[PDB]
Amino acid sequence: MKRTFQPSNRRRARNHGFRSRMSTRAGRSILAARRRKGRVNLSA
Amino acid sequence: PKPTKGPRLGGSPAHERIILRNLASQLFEHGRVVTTVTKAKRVRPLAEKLINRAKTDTVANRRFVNRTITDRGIVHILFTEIGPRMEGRDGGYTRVTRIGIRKGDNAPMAVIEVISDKVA
Amino acid sequence: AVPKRKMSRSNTRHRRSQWKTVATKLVTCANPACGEKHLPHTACPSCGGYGPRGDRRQVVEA
Amino acid sequence: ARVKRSVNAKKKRREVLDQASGYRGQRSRLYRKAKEQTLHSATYSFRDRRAKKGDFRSLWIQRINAASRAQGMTYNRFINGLKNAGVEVDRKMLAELAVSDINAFNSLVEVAKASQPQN
Amino acid sequence: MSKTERPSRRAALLGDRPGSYAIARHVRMSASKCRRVINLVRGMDAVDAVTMLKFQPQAAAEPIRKVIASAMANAEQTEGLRADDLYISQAFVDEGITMRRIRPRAKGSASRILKRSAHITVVVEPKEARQA
RNA sequence: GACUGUGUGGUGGAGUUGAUGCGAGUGAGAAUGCAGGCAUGAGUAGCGUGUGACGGGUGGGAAUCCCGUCCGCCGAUUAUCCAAGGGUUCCAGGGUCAAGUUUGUCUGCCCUGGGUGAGUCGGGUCCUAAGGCGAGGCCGACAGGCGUAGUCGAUGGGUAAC
RNA sequence: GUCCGAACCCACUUCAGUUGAAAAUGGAGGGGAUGAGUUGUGGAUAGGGGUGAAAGGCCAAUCAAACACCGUGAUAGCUGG
RNA sequence: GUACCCCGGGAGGGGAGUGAAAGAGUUCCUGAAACCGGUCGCAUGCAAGCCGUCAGAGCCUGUGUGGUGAUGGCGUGCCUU
Ligand SMILES: [Mg+2]
Ligand SMILES: [Mg+2]
Ligand SMILES: [Mg+2]
Ligand SMILES: [Mg+2]
Ligand SMILES: [Mg+2]
Ligand SMILES: [Mg+2]
Ligand SMILES: [Mg+2]
Ligand SMILES: [Mg+2]
Ligand SMILES: [Mg+2]
Ligand SMILES: [Mg+2]
Ligand SMILES: [Mg+2]
Ligand SMILES: [Mg+2]
Ligand SMILES: [Mg+2]
Ligand SMILES: [Mg+2]
Ligand SMILES: [Mg+2]
Ligand SMILES: [Mg+2]
Ligand SMILES: [Mg+2]
Ligand SMILES: [Mg+2]
Ligand SMILES: [Mg+2]
Ligand SMILES: [Mg+2]
Ligand SMILES: [Mg+2]
Ligand SMILES: [Mg+2]
Ligand SMILES: [Mg+2]
Ligand SMILES: [Mg+2]
Ligand SMILES: [Mg+2]
Ligand SMILES: [Mg+2]
Ligand SMILES: [Mg+2]
Ligand SMILES: [Mg+2]
Ligand SMILES: [Mg+2]
Ligand SMILES: [Mg+2]
Ligand SMILES: [Mg+2]
Ligand SMILES: [Mg+2]
Ligand SMILES: [Mg+2]
Ligand SMILES: [Mg+2]
Ligand SMILES: [Mg+2]
Ligand SMILES: [Mg+2]
Ligand SMILES: [Mg+2]
Ligand SMILES: [Mg+2]
Ligand SMILES: [Mg+2]
Ligand SMILES: [Mg+2]
Ligand SMILES: [Mg+2]
Ligand SMILES: [Mg+2]
Ligand SMILES: [Zn+2]
Repeated sequence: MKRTFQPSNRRRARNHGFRSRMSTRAGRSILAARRRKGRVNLSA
Repeated sequence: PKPTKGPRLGGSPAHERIILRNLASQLFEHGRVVTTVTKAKRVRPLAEKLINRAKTDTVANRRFVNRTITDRGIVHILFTEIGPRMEGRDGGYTRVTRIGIRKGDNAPMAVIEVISDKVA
Repeated sequence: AVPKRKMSRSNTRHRRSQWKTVATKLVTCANPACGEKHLPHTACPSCGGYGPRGDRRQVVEA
Repeated sequence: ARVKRSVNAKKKRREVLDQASGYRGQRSRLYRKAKEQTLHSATYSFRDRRAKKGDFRSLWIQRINAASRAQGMTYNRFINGLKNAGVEVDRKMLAELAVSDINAFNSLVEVAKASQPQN
Repeated sequence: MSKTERPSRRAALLGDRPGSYAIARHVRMSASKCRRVINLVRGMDAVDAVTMLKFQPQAAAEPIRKVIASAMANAEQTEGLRADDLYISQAFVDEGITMRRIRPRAKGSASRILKRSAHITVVVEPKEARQA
């Protein structure tokens, strides 16, 4: 059947990309928190 | 000849019909065939009927044999080489010999061959 | 259904010991020049032959 | 001061599994099953140590009865006669006589017979 | 400790008796399926055993046969014994490393698959030791 | 009694005994307890729609690899080519621990090396839709909301090869 | 917003499946099939909120108030140890 | 960090070598229990068994103590609640 994950790289980058996170203070704090934890991937 | 009572070869009676025809044709083409015990023992009667028909050489007989077989090289072999070989033989044109088992599935194998020596 | 209890070692071994085979019997080749074991009513693997000592025939070229 | 339990813990397990060293199945292999069975074994053995007295007395009484009935006396009359005669040999030694020294037992039967009320 | 004769496989399987042995370790076959053939082969004459295992339909007959042959070869090299006067004195199968695997079942479930192994040990001796 | 010998071995290979005090992460059989390992069911159920047969080869080993011949099957698709998505799976050679619901000498697996070439094809370098962002600005305790001038944004317009 | 009927969309009945081939399907039929049709690409609405030809339906496989983290080791006159 | 030789396609093993030690051989210190087996002793195919306990022959062993144990009596698990 049709499943929940239908991949689109354009939509993924628009939704979770670095610039989307930088666009708002919540996303900037998410990037700061992922830096604090030490993730090698800060965003999509 | 006689039907086979139990479940047929190949998962369907049509496929067994085809398998037995092909196996008899291959036995006539090569003279001997390694074909597992049950297939050899099941194709012995049909092949013997075909050889008995091929013993007498007429156009109607060749057409009737060509109903089976359907390969005219095999019909030529059967009416030119195998058929004349059994002029004095009243039946028993083939023999089956057990050969061992297959490694992959333990299937008991056998060799069915057409009798190679003249009766006389 | 589903097993109600763990089967005891005695009963498990009672049933499991009956999962067994038999040894293959084997017969000596009637050919004097082969003398190797083969299955009864089966052509010899070593010489490819069949029949009694008097009237041998070749079944496999192996 | 973090302590590891194994060194102290295995002692009672070894003890219990040694006490269960003839049991059938899980009772001789697993500490929990062996512990349950040793609880039952201790209860049984304490009870049977007390019941042994009655069991052996019953056996002695049966043997004394059998040996005194061959002399035409019932066990109750034999015991009453030995009580009246004053011979305080207990049923253990009376049964030992009845098996090993039957002539001494028969003489004791005569002693008991002569000491009956006869009334 | 400071005692002589450190334990060895030969001292436990033979113990100064003439003969030899072989072990095939980590045979990628279950111990029970190997035992189904080892029970047939135990106590038999070694040459009869290898010829019979040449015809045994089971898949475990090919590993065990090799082990027997190796044992025979060892006895032909450290003891001077011939292959035709050897008999399989002892034979056993122990368990090896069992790999864990996952087979996906229905409804998002995964069932466990155990890939078992076996160590096969065969000890051969001269036929004169059968009654001694 | 919890337990224990300063008896006596085996294994082991670097710590630890007794007296008296001091401090505890100090004792487990159970919490549909947590982690690991291993049983029972059991050599049991299943091995995911189906048509294969034979001849020869390779090889330690072949129903399951390669070649050939018969036969069968799909054919508005079991064909061919793209988008999205994947990312080297592609090709050649070597391999058979693991993976492949069996075997495997085989492989979309492993290892080594190689392979993708545009003025014109699809995108950018051109254009805008929805929508987004948005100099100033207006609104809002703060945080922020909206929006002008603009600037992006194809799923469309334009643009030269067979 | 005609009729019969493929592709396509749906899901009425039945059988099977129920540790499935499948965390909703398969076989056989069945409804719509030029329309209030269906579908690709991108986009907008976000949790006491969205959206709803309205079933408390749907909002990433359990929605009469999603999910994640935090208050937090919530509290439980209850069960268990 | 196992030269060399033997069986094997390999894996593995057997000889040998290094090492104080290889049953320290790379799954490598020690190497418990569950669990899986080979061997030996006893018992076991007329028997109703919470699997024990007491009484008790016989056999093996006798390292004059230990293993098993026919047969008789008694005997309805553990925890929580
Ligand atoms: Mg019929
Ligand atoms: Mg079938
Ligand atoms: Mg038909
Ligand atoms: Mg039963
Ligand atoms: Mg009393
Ligand atoms: Mg799934
Ligand atoms: Mg102290
Ligand atoms: Mg504690
Ligand atoms: Mg515990
Ligand atoms: Mg537990
Ligand atoms: Mg099992
Ligand atoms: Mg079976
Ligand atoms: Mg069953
Ligand atoms: Mg069955
Ligand atoms: Mg089955
Ligand atoms: Mg082909
Ligand atoms: Mg067709
Ligand atoms: Mg690419
Ligand atoms: Mg590569
Ligand atoms: Mg890859
Ligand atoms: Mg490739
Ligand atoms: Mg390749
Ligand atoms: Mg495989
Ligand atoms: Mg290959
Ligand atoms: Mg615009
Ligand atoms: Mg501004
Ligand atoms: Mg643009
Ligand atoms: Mg475009
Ligand atoms: Mg209409
Ligand atoms: Mg209509
Ligand atoms: Mg609907
Ligand atoms: Mg969006
Ligand atoms: Mg309602
Ligand atoms: Mg949902
Ligand atoms: Mg709710
Ligand atoms: Mg609420
Ligand atoms: Mg609070
Ligand atoms: Mg060296
Ligand atoms: Mg050691
Ligand atoms: Mg170790
Ligand atoms: Mg009896
Ligand atoms: Mg009764
Ligand atoms: Zn022969």
